[PDB]
Amino acid sequence: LKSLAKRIYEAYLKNFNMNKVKARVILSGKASNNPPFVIHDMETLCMAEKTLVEAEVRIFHCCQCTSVETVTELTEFAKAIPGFANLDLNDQVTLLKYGVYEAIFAMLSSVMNKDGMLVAYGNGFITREFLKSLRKPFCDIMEPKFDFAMKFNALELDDSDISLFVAAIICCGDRPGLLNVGHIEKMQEGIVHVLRLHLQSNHPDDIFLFPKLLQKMADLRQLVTEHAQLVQIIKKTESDAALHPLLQEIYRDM
Amino acid sequence: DLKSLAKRIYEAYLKNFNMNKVKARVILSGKASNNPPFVIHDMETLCMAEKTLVEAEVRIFHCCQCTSVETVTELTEFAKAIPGFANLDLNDQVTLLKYGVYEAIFAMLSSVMNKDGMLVAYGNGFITREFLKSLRKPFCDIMEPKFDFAMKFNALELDDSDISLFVAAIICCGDRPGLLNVGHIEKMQEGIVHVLRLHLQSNHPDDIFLFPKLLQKMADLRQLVTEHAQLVQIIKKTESDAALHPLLQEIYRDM
Amino acid sequence: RHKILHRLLQ
Ligand SMILES: CC[C@@H](Oc1cccc(CN(CCCOc2ccc(OC)cc2)c2nc3ccccc3o2)c1)C(=O)O
Ligand SMILES: CC[C@@H](Oc1cccc(CN(CCCOc2ccc(OC)cc2)c2nc3ccccc3o2)c1)C(=O)O
Repeated sequence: LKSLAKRIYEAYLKNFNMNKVKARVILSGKASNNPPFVIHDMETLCMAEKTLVEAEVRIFHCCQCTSVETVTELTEFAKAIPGFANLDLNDQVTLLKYGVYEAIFAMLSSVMNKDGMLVAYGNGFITREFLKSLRKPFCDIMEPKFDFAMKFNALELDDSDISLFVAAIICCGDRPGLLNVGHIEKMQEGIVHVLRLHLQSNHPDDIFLFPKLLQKMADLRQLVTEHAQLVQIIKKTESDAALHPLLQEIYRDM
Repeated sequence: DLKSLAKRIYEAYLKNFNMNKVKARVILSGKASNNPPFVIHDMETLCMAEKTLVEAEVRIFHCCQCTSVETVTELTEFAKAIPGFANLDLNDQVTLLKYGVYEAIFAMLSSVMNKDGMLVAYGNGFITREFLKSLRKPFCDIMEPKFDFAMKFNALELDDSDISLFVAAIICCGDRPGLLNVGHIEKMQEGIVHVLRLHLQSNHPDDIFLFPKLLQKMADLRQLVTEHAQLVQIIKKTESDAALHPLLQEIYRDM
Repeated sequence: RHKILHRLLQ
């Protein structure tokens, strides 16, 4: 069962529209025909609103879209992790509730560089500076995810690593409300064993990578919590900015 | 509390919509428990059902309109049964339903569709998807897109108890333009959507991640409506001979 | 505005 890594990788490539390879090519990549449309000024945002389908609220709404897609891609990805199907239905749900936004912010790193992030399936690139620019507290949505990304991208993971990581994020026996905790800790051991063995054969150069990586699953927990609060507060601060009911439900009681 | 809410919403849905998924599934791919549904393929088959139960294109555009108007009426009643909806600012009640109804219609319209055609005239007619494609431009572009969406939606295999909860969630949606007390709706939605999830988990144990799949369609319906709204203005302005029942003309103004 | 919706929701 040295294929477990490969099965998870296949699942990861099959379900997620954007991956590190696609994103790295587009970023600092030649105009294979056309480079990706840059969004600096508020004029540059509008210029791209009807192009591929207030000001701060347009962003808050647009973000939501890809989160919602990704939750769905993640529920499918999850059902490919060996043993996940067999978990208690109740547990399947608990693991993904807490799991998805960790898996989102990890994979969101793959479209980020120091200057901005890819959006709209790789066709947009919205500048980190423009996002800082936004009226408080909308500026405090992206920047923290940038901070995290720069440190995480620093580890130089490839998609084969990231797939194994996201699985390890999902199968995580210390989520609140789990029943069959034991059978998950076994499921994680297997995924994480492979993750280490994989990192040793793929990154022999960096033999502290596996420990460095693990201590990021913690930073992601924090990043999410902080995100979750900031979003409820924007939803309740601004009558102008609502939250897709799926996201409002994955947030409910967290 | 939420014990009733789901069931109260379901009762409301059964009380106000005479065509429901169960009635429609029986009639579709059924035998003849008494009488099977009259099929409308060629233009001969249309006319031979225009005194039976009721240009050629414009007869269709007018008949569509009629059931839309009945359904908006059923929907305004359904809405007044959703716990807390009555108490909303009347102005808000109206904004929520203006943007709401055609999303709710296209969701519920899925329930009378299969890959080959759709039930009409309260289950007595069945008009073939192929005949509708057949129509002169742009009348052919009316139903097909709603079929495309339906096949994906029917794929989820929802029961009326699910659909009721979803249509409520569609109606109580605080990101409609022009709402006053957005807060009192967002709370109303949270409750409806929580129950929708809990309901889907207990009622479809087979497909535990149905709740997320369903909710990503609230977006596709918004699109489907917009695309509909354009195509309607174009038919209104193409044929001076086929105008728009004032209710529909009112839900459409500035959308 | 919306004369008819107002009417159906009273
Ligand atoms: C409401 C709060 C909202 O916060 C966030 C915060 C960070 C990230 C997201 C999700 N995300 C969308 C960012 C771009 O979103 C746009 C899209 C278009 C656009 O143009 C106008 C501008 C921004 C994204 N996830 C990915 C996973 C992998 C790869 C790429 C990804 O990208 C949502 C949430 O919680 O859902
Ligand atoms: C003006 C443009 C008009 O477009 C549409 C587009 C899609 C759907 C409708 C409303 N509708 C179609 C039946 C009419 O179709 C015929 C066809 C032939 C016929 O032969 C005599 C009689 C009726 C309908 N049915 C339903 C069943 C269940 C739930 C909801 C339902 O909604 C109208 C709009 O915007 O309102």
